[PDB]
Amino acid sequence: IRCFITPDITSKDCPNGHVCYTKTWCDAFCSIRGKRVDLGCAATCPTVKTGVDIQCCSTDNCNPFPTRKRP
Amino acid sequence: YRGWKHWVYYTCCPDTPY
Repeated sequence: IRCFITPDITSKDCPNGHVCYTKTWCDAFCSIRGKRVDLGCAATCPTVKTGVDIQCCSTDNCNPFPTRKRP
Repeated sequence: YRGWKHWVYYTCCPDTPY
């Protein structure tokens, strides 16, 4: 838990934070206001890929960054 | 209707909608 980004709202860090994976499955016109390339907060590389732009990683330099926003 | 509603998301504040 506490990877980097968040599911929909901020502050929290999703319920399942086993592996941090930058999954971007826009599928079709995405859903809500999207996210910062869904940095992660899910399971490990289970197959993913194919269309969905994801970069799975078990932390260790996945989130260590200055900030999310950037005026 | 002014500073009542606000869409957070991404990073800044808590719960977005209601």
